[PDB]
Amino acid sequence: PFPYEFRELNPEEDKLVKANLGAFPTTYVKLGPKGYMVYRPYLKDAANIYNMPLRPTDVFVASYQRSGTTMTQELVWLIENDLNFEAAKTYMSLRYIYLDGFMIYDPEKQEEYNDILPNPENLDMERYLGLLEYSSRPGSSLLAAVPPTEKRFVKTHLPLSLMPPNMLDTVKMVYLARDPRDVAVSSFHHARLLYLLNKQSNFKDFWEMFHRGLYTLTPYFEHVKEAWAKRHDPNMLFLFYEDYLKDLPGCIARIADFLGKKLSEEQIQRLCEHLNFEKFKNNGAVNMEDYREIGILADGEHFIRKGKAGCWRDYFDEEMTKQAEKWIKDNLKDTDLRYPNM
Ligand SMILES: Nc1ncnc2c1ncn2[C@@H]1O[C@H](COP(=O)(O)O)[C@@H](OP(=O)(O)O)[C@H]1O
Ligand SMILES: CC1=C(/C=C/C(C)=C/C=C/C(C)=C/CO)C(C)(C)CCC1
Ligand SMILES: [Ca+2]
Ligand SMILES: [Hg+2]
Ligand SMILES: [Hg+2]
Ligand SMILES: [Hg+2]
Repeated sequence: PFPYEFRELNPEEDKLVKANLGAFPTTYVKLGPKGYMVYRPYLKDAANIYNMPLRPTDVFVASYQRSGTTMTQELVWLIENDLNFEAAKTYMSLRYIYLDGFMIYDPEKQEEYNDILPNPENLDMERYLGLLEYSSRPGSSLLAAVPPTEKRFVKTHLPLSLMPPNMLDTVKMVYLARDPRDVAVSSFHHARLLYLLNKQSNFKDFWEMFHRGLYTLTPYFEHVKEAWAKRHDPNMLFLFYEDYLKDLPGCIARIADFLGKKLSEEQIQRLCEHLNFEKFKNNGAVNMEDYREIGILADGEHFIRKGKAGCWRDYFDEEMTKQAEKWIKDNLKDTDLRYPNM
């Protein structure tokens, strides 16, 4: 029984959002006592996702967006599949079901989406429309459709409270967290990539929205805390994006043990080299560049962008920096949550 009610954004909230994301067709609504920002179309499948039947062989990769999900998905898939790199050449989007991907699309507004493009005429309509149709399918139906004899790999940015309670009694999950400031910068660019932001909007406007819990799937800390509280569970592996950059081999090992898979030092070094930023970046199976031919990606933006930690310093001025510290200190008060890089 779905125990959550949703509410429209009040004038003040709606004002800050409609000033940065207004041009984009899909709208938001606050969900649950924590007021998680979810695209309106989410509500048609929220209860189903809360009650989604789960299987013991299911493996989830969850995170607040732009925290290292893609890397993790690749590592997790190769490790669960005997490091069959050849097979890993298929599109990541075909190897994983994006549970909450559908929500960004509202069929009722199909005509309004191509208008966010500089040249709506240069679209590969056949693929564009095929994209809209798949996205019209609730996430739960996608999972349910996968045959039992096929291991299900699920990607999601949904906080644990919107998914089946005790889901961890059945499935394994790897949750990624990353310094909120770099997440904001990466989320800013990602919004630019898909034409989600008003062109006349800048990063500071994006930051105001993001740290105030007015961007997609925030409040950021409530999302992280829910997973952090469950890190003790044997079926949960909480990792930090920063650690991937400090010692990927060590991280690869942690993920292998968690998945009950043993790897030789050679196998690990091979996985590490496979995730080298430049190689990974030009890896068409994961860089989503297959969508550029369609016309829905903005020039000068990429799914796999920089790959560094600490670049937020190039985007936050003195004030923003101070504002961010207060926000982080307040949310880390009375909790053992700590970020490796901070
Ligand atoms: N092999 C890799 N090594 C390091 N960072 C990587 C990577 N592949 C992707 N990333 C980074 O991970 C972030 C994407 O997160 P997610 O997959 O959850 O959406 C991006 O951050 P940046 O925008 O800072 O570059 C992206 O460039
Ligand atoms: C279907 C569709 C769109 C494309 C969405 C895409 C390509 C989403 C993939 C997102 C990822 C991979 C990031 C989260 O992890 C856009 C927004 C153009 C507008 C309308 C309908
Ligand atoms: Ca139109
Ligand atoms: Hg590590
Ligand atoms: Hg390496
Ligand atoms: Hg930098």
